[PDB]
Amino acid sequence: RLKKRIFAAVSEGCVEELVELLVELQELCRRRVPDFLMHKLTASDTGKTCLMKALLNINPNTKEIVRILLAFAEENDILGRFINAEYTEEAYEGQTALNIAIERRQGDIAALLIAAGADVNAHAKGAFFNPKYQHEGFYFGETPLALAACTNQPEIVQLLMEHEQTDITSRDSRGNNILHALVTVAEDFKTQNDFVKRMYDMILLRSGNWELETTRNNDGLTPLQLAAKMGKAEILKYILSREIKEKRLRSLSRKFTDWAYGPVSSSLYDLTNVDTTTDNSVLEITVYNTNIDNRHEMLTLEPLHTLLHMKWKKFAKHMFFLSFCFYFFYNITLTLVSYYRPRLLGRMFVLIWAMCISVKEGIAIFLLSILSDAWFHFVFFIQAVLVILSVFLYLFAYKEYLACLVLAMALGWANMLYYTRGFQSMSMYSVMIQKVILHDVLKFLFVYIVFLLGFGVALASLIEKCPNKDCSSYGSFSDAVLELFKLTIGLGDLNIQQNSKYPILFLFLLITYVILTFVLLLNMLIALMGETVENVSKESERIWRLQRARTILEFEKMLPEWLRSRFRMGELCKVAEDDFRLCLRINEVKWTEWKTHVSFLNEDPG
Amino acid sequence: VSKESERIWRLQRARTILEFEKMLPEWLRSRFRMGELCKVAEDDFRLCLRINEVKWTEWKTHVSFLNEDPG
Amino acid sequence: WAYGPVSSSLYDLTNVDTTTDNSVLEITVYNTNIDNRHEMLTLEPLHTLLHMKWKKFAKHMFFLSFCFYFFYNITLTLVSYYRPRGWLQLLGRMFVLIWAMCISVKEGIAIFLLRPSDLQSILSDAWFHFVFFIQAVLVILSVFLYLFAYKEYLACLVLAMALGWANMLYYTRGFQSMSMYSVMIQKVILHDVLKFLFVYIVFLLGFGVALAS
Amino acid sequence: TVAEDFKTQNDFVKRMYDMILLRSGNWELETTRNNDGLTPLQLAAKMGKAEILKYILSREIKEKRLRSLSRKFTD
Ligand SMILES: COc1ncnc(OC)c1C(=O)Nc1nc(C(F)(F)F)c(-c2ccnc(C(C)(C)C#N)c2)s1
Ligand SMILES: COc1ncnc(OC)c1C(=O)Nc1nc(C(F)(F)F)c(-c2ccnc(C(C)(C)C#N)c2)s1
Ligand SMILES: COc1ncnc(OC)c1C(=O)Nc1nc(C(F)(F)F)c(-c2ccnc(C(C)(C)C#N)c2)s1
Repeated sequence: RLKKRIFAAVSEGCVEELVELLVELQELCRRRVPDFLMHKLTASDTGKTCLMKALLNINPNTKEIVRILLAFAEENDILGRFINAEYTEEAYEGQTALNIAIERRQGDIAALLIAAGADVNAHAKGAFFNPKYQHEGFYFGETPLALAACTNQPEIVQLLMEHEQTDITSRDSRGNNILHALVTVAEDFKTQNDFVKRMYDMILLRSGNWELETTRNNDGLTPLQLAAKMGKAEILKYILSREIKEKRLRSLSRKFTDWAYGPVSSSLYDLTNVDTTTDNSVLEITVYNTNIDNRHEMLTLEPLHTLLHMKWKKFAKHMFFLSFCFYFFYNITLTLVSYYRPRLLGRMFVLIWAMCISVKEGIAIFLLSILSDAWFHFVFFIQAVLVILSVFLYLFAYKEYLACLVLAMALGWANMLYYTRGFQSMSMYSVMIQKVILHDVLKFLFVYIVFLLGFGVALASLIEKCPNKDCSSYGSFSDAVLELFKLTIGLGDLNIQQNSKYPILFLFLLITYVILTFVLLLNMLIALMGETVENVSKESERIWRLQRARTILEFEKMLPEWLRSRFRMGELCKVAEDDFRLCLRINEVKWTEWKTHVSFLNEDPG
Repeated sequence: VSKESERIWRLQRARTILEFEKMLPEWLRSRFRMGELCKVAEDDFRLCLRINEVKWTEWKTHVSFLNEDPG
Repeated sequence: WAYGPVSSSLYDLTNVDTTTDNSVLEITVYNTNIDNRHEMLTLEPLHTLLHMKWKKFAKHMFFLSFCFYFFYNITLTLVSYYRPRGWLQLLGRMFVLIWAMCISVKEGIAIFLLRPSDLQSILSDAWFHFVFFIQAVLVILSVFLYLFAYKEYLACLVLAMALGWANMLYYTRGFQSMSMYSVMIQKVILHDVLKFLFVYIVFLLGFGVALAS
Repeated sequence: TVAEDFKTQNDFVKRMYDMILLRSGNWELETTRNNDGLTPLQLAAKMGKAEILKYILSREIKEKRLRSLSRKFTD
C-alpha cells in the first residue's frame, strides 16, 4: 500500500524525492475527499500522521520534508485538520505535531508549524503525559508552553508567549497552569543546572500580573503552596524572597528593600499566603506535611524562620512553659496520690485535669507519619484515661485501681519527655521515638518469638517426665517458654541439672539460645544507638526544631480570634502605588556586595 | 554489610531463579520464555525484550526509531 | 521510542536468555571464580530477564518452597514435642520422613554437582545445600533409630527441628527486607560470634583451670 | 570599631587602616584617646578585633621614611 510507503519515506528521509513521487501518486489517486486523504495520511491504530512520524524521526533532511508535507496539505485545503491532528491512543492522547517538534528541540520547524496555524493550546491529555506517579510517564504540563519551559527551551518559550493566541493562564487536567508545572518538574540545585528557576522568573515577568501565582489547581494549591507541599526548597526560596527591580514589575516582588544605607539593609518580606492567617499557608504546609523529609531546609527559609522565631518569642514560649508547669504539677500531685494511697483534699485536682487532657488530646486525635508527630497525643490520652479509670475503680470497691494509678503516674513521668526534647539529655529518647517506633523493633520481636517458641519446644522435649517438682523447671512447654523469657530478661539461672536424658544437648541448646538472643539484642542496640554523633546531634537538633514549629502552630490554633489578632506578626506596609500588603521586616548587614542603592521604598533610613 | 546485603540477596535470587527455571518442564519454559520476535533488518528477526526506562536526569535529544509511533 | 526522559528500547536476547547451551545469563550467574557478579547482574538485559522470570514463575515457586519447608518444620516440631515418653501422629511422621528423603536427594544432587569456589564465601547460598541435607539426613536417621529400639533418636529429632528452624534463614534471605535483616544477623554470627567464641573459649578454659586448681 | 572578621569583610579594614596610617605618617592618630581613654590599639584589644590587633601589634614598614610607624623591626 501507499500509507506504509509514505510513512517509511518520511521516517527514513534518505531523500525527499521518494516522498515527492509518492505524494504525486497520492494526489493522482485522490483526483479520482478530505477524509479519504487524511485517513490514508494517518495511522488508524494511533492517529499519528505523516507529520508526527517525520518529526519523531529527525534526520538531516527533515525540514525540507515537513515543508513538502505542509505544502501538499495546503495545496489541498486540508492543512487545517492536518497540522492540528492529534493522537487517539489512550496512552498518548492529545499529542500533536507541535509537541513533537518542541520535544525534539527543533525550533525552526516549530516556528514553521506555529506560522502555518498549529493551535498552541493543544493539551497532551494522555495517560503518558499525566502519569499516576512520576517515573512512569512524562508530565511536563500538558501544553506546548509547559513543554518548551520544562525542556529548557527559552527561545521557544519566547516564541510561544509572543504569539497572540497563546493562553499563559491555561490549566491542564491536573489543574496546573505553567507555574504549577514548573514547580512540579523542578528538582534541585546542580542536578539539572536549575534552569526551572530561570523559566519561572521569565514566564512570571513576561506576563506581569498576579493571576498565574494566585491560581489554584484541582488540589486547591497555588504555585507557592505547591512548592510548599512538595520539597521544592529552591523554588520556594526563590518565590518567597523574590526581589524584582524593574520599575514596572516592582509590584511583582515578594521582598522589598526600603532601608539600605551602607552595609545595613532592612528588607520587607511578604506574608499574604505565608503567615497562617489563611486556609493553609506555606507555614502550615511546610510544618505539618510529613511526606518530603526536607523540612530541615524549608523551615530555615527567609520569612518562615523569623516568623517561627517571632511567634515563639512572642507567645509560644510562655504557653509552652505554662503547659509544662501545669503538667509537672499534675504529675507531682499524681505521684503524691500514688505514694500516700490508702493502704488529702486535692486528690480531685488530678481528675479534672486528666479529663481536660482526655478531651484535648482526644479532640486532637479526632481531627486526623501519625506515629512520629501525633505520638504524644496518644500517650497523653492514654495517661489521662488511666487516671480517670483509676479514680472510677477507686470510688468503686475495686482493689485493682492501684495498678492503673501507678501505671498512670509512671506514664505521666514518661510523657514528661514531650516537654524536654531539646535538652541534650533526653536526646536519645526523642530520637528513638522515631526510628524504634515502627520497623526496627517489630523484626526483633518476630525473630525473638520464633527463637522463644522453637527453643521452648526443643528444651521441653528433652526433659523426662519425673515423680512433682519434677527436678526440672523446664517441664511443660509453657514452663520452658517462661524460663527462656526470664533468661533474656536476666531473671533466670543456668543449671546443668534439669532431669534430662541428654544433659549435654540440653546445655548446648540453652547456651545457643543465650547467644542468639544476645546477637538479636546487639543488633537492636547498634540500631538504636547508630551513633555518628555529629549526625545524631543533627538529628536531635532537627527534631527539636521541627517539633518547636509544630507546637508553635498548635498553640496559635488554641488562642481565640482576638488574641490571634493581637499577636499577628507583620507590619502593614505600602510597597507600590496602592498595594498595602502585610510584611515582615528583617534587618541585615553585608560587607561584600557593594552596590549603589537604587531600589528602596523609603529614602530616609531608620 | 548495608550494601553487602543487597549483593548477597541479588546473587541468591539469581541462582534461585535459574534453578527454578531449570526445574520446569520444557513446555512450561516454552510457555514463559520472556522476549518477543522483532524484525530488525531485511531478514534479522531476533528475539528482543522491550525495556522502557525513564531516567529523570535526562539532558539530550533523541531522533531515532524502529516504530516511531509510541507503543 | 524515546520522547523525553522516557525511552523504550529493544535489547537482544539471542545468546542471553537461558534458552541455549550456556547463555550469558547462566554463565554470569553460575560462575563463582570472578567475584564481579554483583556488577554484571545489573546490566539491563540480564537484570530485566531475572526480574521477569521472578515475576512470571519464580516468585510463586519460591513461596511454595518456603511454605512446604515451613509446614515440614511445624510438623517436625509437633512430632518432637509430642514424642512418646499412632492415629494421626504416624501420618505426620510419614510426611516428615518422605519429605526428608525428598529434600535429602534434592540437596545431595545439588551437592554432587556443586563445584568448589562456590563455597569461597560463608555468606553464600551454596552453603545452605549442606545444612538442608544435614537436617534431612538427621530426620531420616531419627526415624530409622526410632523404628528400632534405640533411645538416641530424640537427640537427632531435636537437632533436626533446631536445624530446620535455623534453615528458615535461607528463605528469609529471599524476601527483600528480611534479606538485609537476615544477612546482617548471619554475618554477625558466622564471622564475629565465632571468632569471639574461639578466643572466649580460650579464656574460659584457661581461667577455669586456674580457678579450679 | 567597624572591623568584623575575615569571613564577613574579606579584610579591607586592615588595608584602609594601613593606607590612612601611612598617608598621614605620624603617631598622632595612634596615640589619640577617645572619650574612654582608649587608643586605637587599646580599643582593638577591648573589643576583640583580633585581625586588626594582629596587624597593629606586628606592623613592619620597610620604607625608609615611614619606618618609625613600625611596631616590629626585623633586623
Ligand atoms: C522520664 O522517664 C521517667 N522519669 C521518672 N519516672 C518514670 O516512671 C516512673 C519515667 C518513665 O519513663 N516511666 C515509664 N512508664 C511506662 C509505662 F509502660 F508504664 F507506660 C514506660 C514504658 C512504656 C512502653 N515501653 C517501655 C519499654 C520498651 C522501655 C519497656 N519495657 C516503657 S516508661
Ligand atoms: C530461627 O532460628 C531458630 N528459630 C526457632 N528454633 C530454633 O532452634 C530450636 C532456631 C535456631 O536457630 N536453632 C539452631 N540450631 C543450631 C544447630 F546447632 F543445631 F545447628 C544452631 C547453631 C549452629 C551453629 N552455631 C550456633 C551458635 C554459634 C549460636 C552457638 N553456640 C548455633 S541454632
Ligand atoms: C543469660 O542471660 C541472657 N541470655 C540471652 N540474652 C539476654 O539479654 C538479651 C540475657 C540477659 O541477661 N538479659 C538481661 N535483660 C535485663 C533487663 F534489662 F531486662 F533487666 C538484664 C539486667 C537485669 C538487672 N540489672 C541489669 C543492669 C543494671 C546490669 C543493666 N543493664 C541488667 S539482663
